[PDB]
Amino acid sequence: PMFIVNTNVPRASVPDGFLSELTQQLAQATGKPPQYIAVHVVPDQLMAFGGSSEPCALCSLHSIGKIGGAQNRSYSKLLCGLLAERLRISPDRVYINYYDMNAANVGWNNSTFALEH
Amino acid sequence: PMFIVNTNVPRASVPDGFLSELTQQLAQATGKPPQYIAVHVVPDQLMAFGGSSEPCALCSLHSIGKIGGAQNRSYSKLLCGLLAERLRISPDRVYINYYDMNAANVGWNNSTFALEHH
Amino acid sequence: PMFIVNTNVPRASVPDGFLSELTQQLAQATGKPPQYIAVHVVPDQLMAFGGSSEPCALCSLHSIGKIGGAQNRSYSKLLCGLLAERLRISPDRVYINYYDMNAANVGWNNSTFA
Ligand SMILES: *[C@@H](c1ccccn1)c1ccc2cccnc2c1O
Ligand SMILES: *[C@@H](c1ccccn1)c1ccc2cccnc2c1O
Ligand SMILES: *[C@@H](c1ccccn1)c1ccc2cccnc2c1O
Repeated sequence: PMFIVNTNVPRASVPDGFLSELTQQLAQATGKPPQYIAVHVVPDQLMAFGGSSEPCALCSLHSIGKIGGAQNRSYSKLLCGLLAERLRISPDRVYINYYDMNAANVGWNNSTFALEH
Repeated sequence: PMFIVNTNVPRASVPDGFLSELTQQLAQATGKPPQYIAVHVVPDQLMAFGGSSEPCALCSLHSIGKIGGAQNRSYSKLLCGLLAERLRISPDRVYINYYDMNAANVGWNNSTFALEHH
Repeated sequence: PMFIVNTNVPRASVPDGFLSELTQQLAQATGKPPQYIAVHVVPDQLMAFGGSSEPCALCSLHSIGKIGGAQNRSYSKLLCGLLAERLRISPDRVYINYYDMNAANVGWNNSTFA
């Protein structure tokens, strides 16, 4: 699993511990070992939501499996909660694109996760 | 709808009201209220297009529906037009990836846009 | 084809020639003319991989076709090879998302490739 957050919130406002909290919470949420989890935070972005330059975020979560209706609503509650508490971004100014990646379409360590054929 | 532009054009070359213009134009183009539209511009990027570092852009438009052959051609004419006029990027050095997102796969406001089933 | 690499490796550590080597190797690997190839490198990123902030990379390759099981394994060997040699990133700290794009969903020059 990998989570990316792009935000107009200033770098200075990103608290110590943020990447590690994302990593651990996502491991728990996805039921996957933390060794697998990648996180990427991009502050100071030139972006608008609803035409307003108030704090907002555009995010993505890629996962091989564990993507779907109820699971995604749970990820959204978790991730919006963290963005609100840690970056002071209103949940209704966040978009998260979820991608259910096929194992054959994810590269890692000189190969992919399709090892069967 | 959300539109992202990554470009090697300098931050100083990005017009002041550029984000607002994109928001309004995309609202009109998508038929959606501006309150839904998100825009994101990333200048000063290290990029090459065709092996050259002349001004270029790599973009994406995500939308739940309203994505398809004819519509995408219309989006491309609109968005390339804006990038050329405002950022002075030639249309043949722009790529735009279009994504038709399922409502269940777009998160917003503590949930997603799949509110119908459990 | 277009390739994006986001990494926490410092800008100064990106060698002269890197974008051009990526362009050339991707042209060769995808079979597409180098005039098509777009490459984008984003250094100095705030990232963690497995909870650690040692060098890592999150990448994507979008292509109209030329995406598939064996082809993607070959792209991964090629691209991880380059990231290891040029940016000193361990291949096991790299993820690459592959996208097989429909030509109608790729805009260019005021239109699409459909
Ligand atoms: C998460 C992930 C999904 C897509 C792109 C990057 N990361 C992830 C990472 C590693 C494995 C290994 C085996 C099975 N599943 C995953 C996975 O979902
Ligand atoms: C645009 C959009 C699509 C995908 C990801 C982010 N933004 C968008 C936003 C909100 C709604 C709500 C209801 C129906 N459609 C959309 C929509 O296309
Ligand atoms: C590579 C590509 C794929 C998706 C998005 C951006 N670039 C690429 C570029 C142009 C053409 C034209 C005709 C056929 N195929 C491609 C292509 O794979």
